[PDB]
Amino acid sequence: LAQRLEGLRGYLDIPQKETRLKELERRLEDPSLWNDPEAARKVSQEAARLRRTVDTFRSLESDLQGLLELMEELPAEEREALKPELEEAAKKLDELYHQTLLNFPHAEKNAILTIQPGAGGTEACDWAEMLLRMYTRFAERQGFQVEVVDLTPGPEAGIDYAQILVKGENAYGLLSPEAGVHRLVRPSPFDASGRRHTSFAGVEVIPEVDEEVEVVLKPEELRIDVMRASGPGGQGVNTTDSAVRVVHLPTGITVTCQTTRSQIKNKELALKILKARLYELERKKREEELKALRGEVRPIEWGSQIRSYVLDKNYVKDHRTGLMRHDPENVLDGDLMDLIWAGLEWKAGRR
Amino acid sequence: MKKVVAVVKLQLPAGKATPAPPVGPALGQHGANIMEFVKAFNAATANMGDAIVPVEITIYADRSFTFVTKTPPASYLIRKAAGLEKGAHKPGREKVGRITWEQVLEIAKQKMPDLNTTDLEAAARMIAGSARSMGVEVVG
RNA sequence: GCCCGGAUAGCUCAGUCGGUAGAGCAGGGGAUUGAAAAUCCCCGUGUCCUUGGUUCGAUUCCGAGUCCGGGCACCA
RNA sequence: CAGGCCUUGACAUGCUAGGGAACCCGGGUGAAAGCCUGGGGUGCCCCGCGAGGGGAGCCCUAGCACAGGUGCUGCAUGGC
Repeated sequence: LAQRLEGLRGYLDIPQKETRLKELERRLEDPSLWNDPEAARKVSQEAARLRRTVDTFRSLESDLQGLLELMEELPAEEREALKPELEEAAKKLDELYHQTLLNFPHAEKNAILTIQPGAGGTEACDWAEMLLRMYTRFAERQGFQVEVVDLTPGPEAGIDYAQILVKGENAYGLLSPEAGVHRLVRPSPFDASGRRHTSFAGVEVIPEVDEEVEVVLKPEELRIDVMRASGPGGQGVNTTDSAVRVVHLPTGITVTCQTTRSQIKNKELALKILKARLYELERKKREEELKALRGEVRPIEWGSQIRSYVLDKNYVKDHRTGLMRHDPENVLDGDLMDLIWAGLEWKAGRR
Repeated sequence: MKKVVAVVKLQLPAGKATPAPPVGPALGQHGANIMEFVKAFNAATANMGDAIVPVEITIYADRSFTFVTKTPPASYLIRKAAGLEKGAHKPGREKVGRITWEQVLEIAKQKMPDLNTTDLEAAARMIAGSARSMGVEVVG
């Protein structure tokens, strides 16, 4: 039965892109468009994207008719001689899956998971302590490798902050959908009456992109000036061009120095300062280009959940897709492939 | 190869060919049509079999042309003798194929026309240079 | 840039005429409590910054370098 | 759990069709399960000694309504 839904997950993209390839393949056959060196190249990449949209619709209409006509579930001669014919043609059905997973700008490299507790205090940290081992076995079942970059306890019970680094081929694309706030509803163990309580905890995901730390400001964009020193001194402060002004032309920042009585020790001391003030205003942008590059889903409040885990009535609710799984104690072991399959369709389906 | 000032020589696919992917529009840029070389053309491709078909074109500026069919390129006819599909990312001394001595004279019954020599030995030593291009060994 | 002092467990500090590596906190196990903290028992924990030398052998004694904390950069 | 198989299903009732209606005994391939395949032959209601089949236990193939669950919910419940 596991083949009627996946063969249709590329069937809604047919007319949406099929009628579009015609008003694009009909511009190339006229040379009048080639006069644009780039507008005739821009049209030839989408025209070259008629390679994943004119090959699949060819090797996908034979896997739905050559299998659903003589398929008896009663052991026969034309049935188990027809299963090895689609066993590598269903093992190949993953080629249409990875095409909605490998298309992220940076899903290749290892990812970073920050499991931080949220609403519910004492209980809510036990939730993050449970979600931590939940994602731990998951990345240990698929084969990936773990690095616990940070884990820190706290007061009563749970976990304060958990930062882990998981490697392996195409890892970020797998843990990118599990980026939000996961809600839990179960009988509170940290209560005397055992009341039914709810807990919130946040999960952030960010890949490992840039790593080096180098800012060699070659004196190529610097405009150094040498003005006459100001203040005390003697004949030498009047007549020697002591004061120096290093000017950063591509930015507008200007540093000055007059501490000493020499020019070569003051322009060098003004660079030991310009490099410093740059090492904070060139890293402030790697903190401001990365505070809106993560996303937005992080209120942790009551009403911002991506998935709900409840062991009371026993079920898991994916609020993105709408699915309701009934194995919560089973999802808490690492079985996430399926809700990640669906989160990589719901997420990259609106863009 | 024919005449000039308006011609194009391509090596069409096999089975289907009407769109723009292969070279479909390149000939319209230099003058061509859609109703002259698609269905009223595949009369030969339905006969030649499959793979590649080095049939060409000759423009006259009035839907006329000298559709001179040709024999499959020596790049493909060799994938038949050895078996490999591509050849080698870079030829030389290592290659994922093999081709014995008389293996190169098996294609001699294919390529015979316009090669230059009517005989079999004065035209095989030509393909032996093509056995050092894609790579294909010469079992000896 | 000169002169003076330092880096030793994850943290903060002691220490040897050269051959012995130590204290408090953290961390791990157990114990108590219903459960936390506090309290009690039981442990582990290091190229003594790197690079050379003398010596029978250096964490310590000299040479070089890197970083850190200070004092100095005056008269015109 | 991995693997080999069975799907009217191991069992309860009941319906419909020709088989078939107590029934006991071999062979073959497979690790086994199961699938295939070889025989004696069925008292009986009984026009009727009979050709036949009505025939009740009742086994076999096919079809239907169903069977099955140690899957969840012990803050949905009984009972203990």
